[PDB]
Amino acid sequence: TLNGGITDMLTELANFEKNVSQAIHKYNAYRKAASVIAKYPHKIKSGAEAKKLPGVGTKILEKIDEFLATGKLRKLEKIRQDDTSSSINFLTRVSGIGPSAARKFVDEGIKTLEDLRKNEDKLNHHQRIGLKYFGDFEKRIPREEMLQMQDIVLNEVKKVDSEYIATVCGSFRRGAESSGDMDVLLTHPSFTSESTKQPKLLHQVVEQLQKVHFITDTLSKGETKFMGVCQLPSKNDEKEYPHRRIDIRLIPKDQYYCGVLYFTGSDIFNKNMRAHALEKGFTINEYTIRPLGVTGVAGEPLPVDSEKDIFDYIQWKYREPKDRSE
DNA sequence: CCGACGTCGCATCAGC
DNA sequence: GCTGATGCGA
DNA sequence: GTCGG
Ligand SMILES: Nc1ccn([C@H]2C[C@H](O)[C@H](COP(=O)(O)OP(=O)(O)[C@@](F)(Cl)P(=O)(O)O)O2)c(=O)n1
Ligand SMILES: Nc1ccn([C@H]2C[C@H](O)[C@@H](COP(=O)(O)O)O2)c(=O)n1
Ligand SMILES: [Cl-]
Ligand SMILES: [Mg+2]
Ligand SMILES: [Mg+2]
Ligand code: NA
Ligand code: NA
Ligand code: NA
Repeated sequence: TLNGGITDMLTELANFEKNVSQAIHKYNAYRKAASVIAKYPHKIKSGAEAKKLPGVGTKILEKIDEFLATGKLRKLEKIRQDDTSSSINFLTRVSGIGPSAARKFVDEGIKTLEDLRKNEDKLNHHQRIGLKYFGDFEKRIPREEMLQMQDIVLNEVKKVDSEYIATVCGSFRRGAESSGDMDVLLTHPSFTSESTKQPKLLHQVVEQLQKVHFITDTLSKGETKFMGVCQLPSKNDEKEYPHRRIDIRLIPKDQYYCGVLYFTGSDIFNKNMRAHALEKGFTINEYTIRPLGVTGVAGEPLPVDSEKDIFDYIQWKYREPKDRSE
């Protein structure tokens, strides 16, 4: 990409701040600057040129000048050499190991893939499954495989109850040619913002997908969110497909547009859009858009009849999902 | 200068 | 058990 | 780390 060296550098800094420094606002700031630079349609010639973009300030402009001049950033050259940061950054690549657990594992002398496998009983359930599929979860999913997965999920959901609607969101809904995982939004007319007239609505779908051996493992599961593992079936003599991460979110049916806006993302798009909502006097979550009083307290939910209704409230022109890959 | 930075589900733990 | 952080994830 | 009041 046009500015890929710069955006990779800022992403690596973002990850350092999240995983090692445990500085969540610096993580978000670096990711915001990387995103706005990734969409900038010119090859950046200087830090000052980048500083014009919102989210790029003085410090990143200086790093961009060092990176343009040398092809490298000394700050990151040193981070790469620090064994503690190297260890923590590896360990946090296991699903379920976050910055806190990674640093505690390092204190205990658990710092390598071999150390983790030797100490499975020091892992919670999520982490144990993250370790099992460590290699698989860094592989990307071709859209062609996403389409096969979509067919299975949609048809199995229809067999449980033809009134379910499952919608694949995430980068797939933004039209990406490959995805890191599969995100499924689920609705049923029995579950609305006003009542839950039938229990186990998510459970029944999960159990059906386990029954046909599509869902293979569970990371976490509650009444409205499933986080787990799935796998396409392979044909005779074929090597098996990698196991994939799957997330299923059951959303009140009358709140589908706020739910599908949220689950379509990207994550940075959502942060930018919700931050703009706040500046406009609204707050948006996956359920509603509500006004803010002078209070600072959220009012009653506003009527939403399309994704574009949400954009309208905050005075944004509509952006199709394919234009939300921030 | 400096307060705010998106919003929330599930797992886990501490305190009572 | 309940409640309220905290961690980790979407 | 950046921004806006
Ligand atoms: N911090 C987050 C993370 C996710 N999300 C929402 C938006 C996003 O599209 C996301 C789906 O989560 P995921 O991490 O799978 O993000 P994707 O957009 O699907 C992806 F592009 Cl990173 P992919 O999963 O395809 O690699 O849920 C969010 O709002 N905030
Ligand atoms: N998972 C879903 C997807 C769509 N829908 C409903 C919301 C709208 O009334 C209707 C329109 O379909 P679509 O917008 O997906 O073209 O589908 C739902 O209730 N649950
Ligand atoms: Cl709400
Ligand atoms: Mg995804
Ligand atoms: Mg602000
Ligand atoms: Na700027
Ligand atoms: Na992790
Ligand atoms: Na996901």
